[PDB]
Amino acid sequence: SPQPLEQIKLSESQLSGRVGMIEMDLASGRTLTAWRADERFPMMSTFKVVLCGAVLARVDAGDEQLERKIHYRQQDLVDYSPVSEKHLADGMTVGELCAAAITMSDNSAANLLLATVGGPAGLTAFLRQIGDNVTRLDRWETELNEALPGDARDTTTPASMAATLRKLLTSQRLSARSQRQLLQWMVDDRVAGPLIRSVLPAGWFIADKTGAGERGARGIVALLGPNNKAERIVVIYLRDTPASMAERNQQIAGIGAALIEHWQR
Amino acid sequence: AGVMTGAKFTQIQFGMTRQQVLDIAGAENCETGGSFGDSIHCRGHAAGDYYAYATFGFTSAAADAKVDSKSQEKLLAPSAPTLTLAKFNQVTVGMTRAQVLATVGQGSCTTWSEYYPAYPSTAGVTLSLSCFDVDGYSSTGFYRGSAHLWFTDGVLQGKRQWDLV
Repeated sequence: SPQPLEQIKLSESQLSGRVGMIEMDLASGRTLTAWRADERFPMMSTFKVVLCGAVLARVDAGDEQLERKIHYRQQDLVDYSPVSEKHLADGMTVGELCAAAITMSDNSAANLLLATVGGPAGLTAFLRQIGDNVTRLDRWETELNEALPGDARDTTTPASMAATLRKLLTSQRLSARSQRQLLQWMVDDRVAGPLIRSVLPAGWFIADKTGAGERGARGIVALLGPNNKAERIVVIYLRDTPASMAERNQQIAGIGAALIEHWQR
Repeated sequence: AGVMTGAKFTQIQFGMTRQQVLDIAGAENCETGGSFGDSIHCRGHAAGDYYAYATFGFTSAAADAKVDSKSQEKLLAPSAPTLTLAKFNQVTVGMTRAQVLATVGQGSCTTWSEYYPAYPSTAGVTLSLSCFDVDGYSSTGFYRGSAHLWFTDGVLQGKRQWDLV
């Protein structure tokens, strides 16, 4: 029932937390609704869309191949690595690593990919190259999820993340094939059930990437729209709340539900 | 019934068939193929941006293949975690498993993965442990003081720590 900004104010009051949100038209890039859009939030695993954007940019340039096999070792394995731990003996291709990082939030996969683009500094340089002067990655998995209050490391803003996603998915920067691949990985996200997908009406398109961190941090970036076609980018981040995971998920789903209910209002 | 759990993980054994694994885990919790090849991967409760989980590997793709690998995250808690930075600094590559546990504390670790690549021989057995300081472990979120210690043939090959003391 409540309007999106009303729902956000209710959520902040109920969580004692801070929400950041942008709703952006995909075609035009116009900002339609905004809240705390210029405040920093930990990206958590949502950074992995940018990471695989950087990988695909290397593919387009002939400097990388999705079929290239990467072999790795126990030293490379960190927590939250279900796919990369399974494939320890045989390795994974670059494309398999991006699928695991995006669809399953596989943390070691993301670290292996980060090495290919010059680490957190290399990824931040890519962001600057595409005209994002705000978003920054500073640490590797799993430290980047620490979400210490006031820490600028490993943060974005809802405005910068929305613009960057639009750039990666629709601008001329990535090839048509690369844009389709990055979007496909997001369509195939497996860990986003409790968020916008839980309130998405029948017949709508969704492609998304989620993140979870310490100190209540939680987030989602998404493209969604009616008639099975993407229409808008929605970014929702939460930080600084002691609430449970169930509560955090329910609140993000509720903000998504308000955006959906008031889609044309 | 329920989701994948520590108790189910402990009841599943090396040398079991795929059907035995499924019957214990609960088939609705499990998947194979795709990203998991011929292994069986079973979800527990939500945790962080994924789930607690187990992954069981098999000697081959054959119907009668046996479990030769067990891996888990966040299904098992350390019994008495007492690791510190100082204790971690005392651990050395080349230590036996017994020496390592005596250094980090006997209740500090859980088994992340254990694999017998020459099953039924123990030759080349690999073991990966996660070890925790007093409040480092979490079954639902992120660790706050942990180490990864890994072994081949019962001898420590490497160690890494995060957030100790």
